[PDB]
Amino acid sequence: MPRGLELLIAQTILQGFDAQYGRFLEVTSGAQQRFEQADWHAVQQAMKNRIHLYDHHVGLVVEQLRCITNGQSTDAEFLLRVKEHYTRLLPDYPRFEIAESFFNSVYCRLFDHRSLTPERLFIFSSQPERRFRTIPRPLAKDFHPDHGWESLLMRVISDLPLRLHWQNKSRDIHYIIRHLTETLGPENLSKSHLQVANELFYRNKAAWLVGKLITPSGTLPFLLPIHQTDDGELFIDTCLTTTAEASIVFGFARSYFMVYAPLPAALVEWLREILPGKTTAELYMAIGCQKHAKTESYREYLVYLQGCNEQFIEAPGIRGMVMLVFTLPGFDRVFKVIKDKFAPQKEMSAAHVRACYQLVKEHDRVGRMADTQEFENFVLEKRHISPALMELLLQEAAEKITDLGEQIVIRHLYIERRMVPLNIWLEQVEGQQLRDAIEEYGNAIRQLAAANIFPGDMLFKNFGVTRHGRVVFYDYDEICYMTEVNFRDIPPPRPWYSVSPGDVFPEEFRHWLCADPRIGPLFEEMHADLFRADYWRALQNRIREGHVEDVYAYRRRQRFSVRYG
Amino acid sequence: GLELLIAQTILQGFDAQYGRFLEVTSGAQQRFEQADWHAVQQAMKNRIHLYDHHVGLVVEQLRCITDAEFLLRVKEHYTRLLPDYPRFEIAESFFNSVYCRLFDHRSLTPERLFIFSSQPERRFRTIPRPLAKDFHPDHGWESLLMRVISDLPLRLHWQNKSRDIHYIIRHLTETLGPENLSKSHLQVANELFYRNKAAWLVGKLITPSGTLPFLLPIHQTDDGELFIDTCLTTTAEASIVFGFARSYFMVYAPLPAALVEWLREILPGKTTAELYMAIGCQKHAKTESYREYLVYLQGCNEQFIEAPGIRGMVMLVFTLPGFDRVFKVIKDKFAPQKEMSAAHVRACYQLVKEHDRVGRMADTQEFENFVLEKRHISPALMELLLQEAAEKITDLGEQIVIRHLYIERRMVPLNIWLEQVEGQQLRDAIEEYGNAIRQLAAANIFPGDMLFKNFGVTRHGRVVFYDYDEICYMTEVNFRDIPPPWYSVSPGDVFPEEFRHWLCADPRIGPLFEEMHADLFRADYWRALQNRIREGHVEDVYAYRRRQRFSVRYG
Ligand SMILES: Nc1ncnc2c1ncn2[C@@H]1O[C@H](COP(=O)(O)OP(=O)(O)O)[C@@H](O)[C@H]1O
Ligand SMILES: Nc1ncnc2c1ncn2[C@@H]1O[C@H](COP(=O)(O)OP(=O)(O)O)[C@@H](O)[C@H]1O
Ligand SMILES: Nc1ncnc2c1ncn2[C@@H]1O[C@H](COP(=O)(O)O)[C@@H](O)[C@H]1O
Ligand SMILES: Nc1ncnc2c1ncn2[C@@H]1O[C@H](COP(=O)(O)O)[C@@H](O)[C@H]1O
Ligand SMILES: [Mn+2]
Ligand SMILES: [Mn+2]
Ligand SMILES: [Mn+2]
Ligand SMILES: [Mn+2]
Repeated sequence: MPRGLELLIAQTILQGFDAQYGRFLEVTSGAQQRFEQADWHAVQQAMKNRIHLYDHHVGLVVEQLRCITNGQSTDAEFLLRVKEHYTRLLPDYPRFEIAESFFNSVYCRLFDHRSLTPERLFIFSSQPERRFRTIPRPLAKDFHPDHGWESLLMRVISDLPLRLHWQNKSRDIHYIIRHLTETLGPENLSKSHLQVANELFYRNKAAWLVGKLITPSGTLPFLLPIHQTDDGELFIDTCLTTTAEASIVFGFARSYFMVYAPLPAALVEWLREILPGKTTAELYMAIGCQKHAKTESYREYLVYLQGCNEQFIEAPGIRGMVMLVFTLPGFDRVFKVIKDKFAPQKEMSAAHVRACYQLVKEHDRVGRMADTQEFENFVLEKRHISPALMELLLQEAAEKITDLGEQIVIRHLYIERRMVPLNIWLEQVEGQQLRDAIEEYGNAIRQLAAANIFPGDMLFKNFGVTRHGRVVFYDYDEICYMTEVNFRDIPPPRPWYSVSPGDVFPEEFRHWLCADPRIGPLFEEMHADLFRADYWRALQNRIREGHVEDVYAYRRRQRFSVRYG
Repeated sequence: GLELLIAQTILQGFDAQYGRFLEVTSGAQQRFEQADWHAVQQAMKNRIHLYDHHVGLVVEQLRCITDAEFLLRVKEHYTRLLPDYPRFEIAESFFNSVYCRLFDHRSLTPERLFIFSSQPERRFRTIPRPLAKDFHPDHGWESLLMRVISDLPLRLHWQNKSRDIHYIIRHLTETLGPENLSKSHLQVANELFYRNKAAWLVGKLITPSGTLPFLLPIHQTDDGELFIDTCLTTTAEASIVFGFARSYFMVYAPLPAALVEWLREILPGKTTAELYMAIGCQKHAKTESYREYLVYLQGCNEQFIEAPGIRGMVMLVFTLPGFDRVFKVIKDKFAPQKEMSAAHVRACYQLVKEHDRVGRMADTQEFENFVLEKRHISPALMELLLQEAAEKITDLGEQIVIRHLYIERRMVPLNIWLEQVEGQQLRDAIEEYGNAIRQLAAANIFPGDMLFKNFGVTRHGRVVFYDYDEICYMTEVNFRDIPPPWYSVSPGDVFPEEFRHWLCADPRIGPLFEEMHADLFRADYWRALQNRIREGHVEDVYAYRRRQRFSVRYG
């Protein structure tokens, strides 16, 4: 059959996705054991492995199509008929939204991400928003405080599958009660109850219980991060009940969660209540469905673009000397394209830059580096581009632009969450907002360093400030691993004094970072360590000794050991 | 008064320089014992840079101390400091380097600096401290080798001393026959030669018929026990271990010239410069190599010519017909295809110079203002020089000056070799070509433009990469599968399937490649290598045929 081939391909693609998501779940399933045996280097390798799964299976499916069709995998009318058959397979399939993403990826491979039209692939979903039926398996369990909250929480902690001893179980329970009472007041507390997700959300050294705390006045997040003693005993480090704290825990600058989710769209829907600020793409990316989040983000971009009456402009701030960065005035994302030629001092390849972006992508981002989404042959309407930006694009990125009459195609760019560059933020805020910004800036350095990321060019212009006031690094092309750096004490005179590649003089940092009397004093007060090579070496040594530094996705004040010790 | 102060400042600088050279070298044992392989790598980078640092310091000292006859008197005072001085040959090199910095490598004459040595050669004298120890088999060879192995200073336990000893006995017996073995002994150098993950015992195997190399490479278990991976007793094998395409050895040598002399008996093919460069005296090797060049030039009766093979589109390459080196100068303008800087090219040569060359990349010696006699230059080459390298040439009447060039050991370009060699020799060449790729890939070097014309074949048949300006790190590359039936490219993209067009177009060669190196056309193979690199693993590299490993030829 000519029609058999069309169906064989459609079933091949869908089979690939069946397997891909099955392997995604199998890797994720192993998060508990990795946590239980504190194999923190297995945890990090698992995040890289799971990140690579989708592209692998897309690749396999494409080579299968290549060998099966013997040429027609490039025929477009053929693959438009495959798409019709594939579309008709989706109404019964549970993960249909991601099945469309997987087909999209296969299509884009076949045609080098060219010729993307709404008829040839699922730029938009082919299925209605008719998915709110009662979930085949409950994804959460209700817990009411019929016998009070002490032995409510003592069942919840009891039902956890974790196979380790608790350091002091009821101590932690009382901590949680203190927080809940101080927050709701005893009367309302006894009226409210929990609905907690049945799967734990794992990240690095933490196992997060994620619930909804439903109260008279409304429903709130309920997050308990579970950590491990150096010995191997479990404790709950805190309790977060604000949407703001939850937004940060599920933040774009953190590694994705490892959470066993056979129906991700259902888990995504359930999370909306406690994450009302997140787009659908952001929620999918928070539970690890990164590639589907890409699909959803291009849709979010299209929605915004068509309803905005603004043009693309260069992003405000200090112009990059390797990246060209533009945005839409009201849009929450930036577009970053690598320049054709970098400043004449700078001897590095565009490929190095791309490699640094991939390094960040599969690293523990530790709440301090933004997630990026790489796009190839991104298409823009000429009419949507500021004349200022269009002139810039053709000066600096000409080799990456091709004309298509009323449109252009950018060969390669990254999409990143938009922030306020810190060099602008520090000119905008005073007193306490300014203190908190410098605290966060220095903490950004420290946490990246302890995670074996040396930021390289640490100037304020290379950090961004989020909606919740957090400082996040985004200039990735001078990153190196901490272990690759040679920290030295005496700064060179500023010829005959020997300095070799990889030499860093933290004492030199104070010249840039304390030049402004509004800022220096504050940096000195809180981050003087950052000017001592011995401090950096200490972090370097702990890293070489295999140690992995704890990271708290919330203020240190909120730790039970702190606010109640 | 200054003239003597200057001579003493320079000589003092060298005293410190070589002292710091030994101290970096001193730490090779501990680095090996604790398998700190990235410490090994950085110590090689550090030690390579030591000399230029100390020259820089001395030059800044001389500058702050603020004629032509003047510096002939500085040189005369310096010369008078040398007759007792033990490492005088390198002291002369160090003076030469200080002079060249002060004078931007201009006006180099035999009177103004030590183009040739000021002292009579001293290989006559008895070494003040023995550098090697004799070992006779009075109680047989089983407990001879257990004496040397026990006497080693290495502080680790052995996987199986007695096995490794038996292994070595098999080799010696199979090589000499039980009779010649009995009237034979070892003279083994007292310092181990450290390189990457190996500690080499280096000896002389003295037989009735003559003297032979005796090399035992000492390796480490993944857990940390010592074993001897083999025993090499041919000069050819020794020449390869000390080859121009391998990293220098780290070997404690208080009298480097004495060690060079001792090394001559084994390794009889190497120039003096090559022996100095094999034990890490890279800058002094440059001095000795310009002397070797001058010697050859005066006795040759031929002119400089463009080097045989495919003309380079970024480098211009010439040589002397009977000479063992090529000169490579960066072109003024590159072919319109290649979008790159002279600075990129210089950077890639610098990458290779301080990289573990892993036996697959040639060492280069950079020269500034290299002076040639016009009468020595072929009219063909002279036209090429002025067409392609005009900005780098200045006229000085009867001579020209090349601003910048690299000198490299000369080989037969592989595209020529493959037209010369057949059957088994041809199989061996393609085996080596693919292994050069593989070994470079595992060392995080992506060769870039891997066509045969960019590799050379050595005197001993080994394939060595020499086109450095398209090198990049494996970790910087994005290996991709080709979309079916053109398609274009994002930064770093490489399509290993495309290799087949170029590398298998010839029916004499392609088939042999598929047989032995089909992996190299599969994106999965390269991606696998990429990951092993990122997951921190460092690939073993054996400076000898895999067959010769004891675990293989005896297990
Ligand atoms: N996530 C972001 N949000 C807002 N602005 C950004 C973001 N990333 C980059 N920019 C802006 O683009 C510029 C260049 O970004 P950067 O990644 O630092 O490129 P380069 O390496 O060329 O300096 C910055 O100075 C800043 O103005
Ligand atoms: N070590 C060498 N031995 C012999 N010939 C060489 C050597 N290095 C370069 N060549 C010759 O010079 C040419 C250009 O060398 P290469 O380094 O590849 O320059 P390019 O980068 O311009 O290709 C080669 O095609 C070959 O003929
Ligand atoms: N240039 C592009 N324009 C719009 N969508 C794209 C583009 N490239 C990839 N995508 C979408 O991103 C998702 C993942 O693609 P890929 O990264 O190719 O696996 C799919 O939904 C694709 O259709
Ligand atoms: N252009 C040159 N011609 C001849 N010899 C040189 C040249 N440049 C450097 N040398 C020699 O190379 C050795 C090291 O020099 P340098 O690279 O300047 O440290 C010294 O013996 C120098 O005399
Ligand atoms: Mn920047
Ligand atoms: Mn940058
Ligand atoms: Mn070449
Ligand atoms: Mn080249």
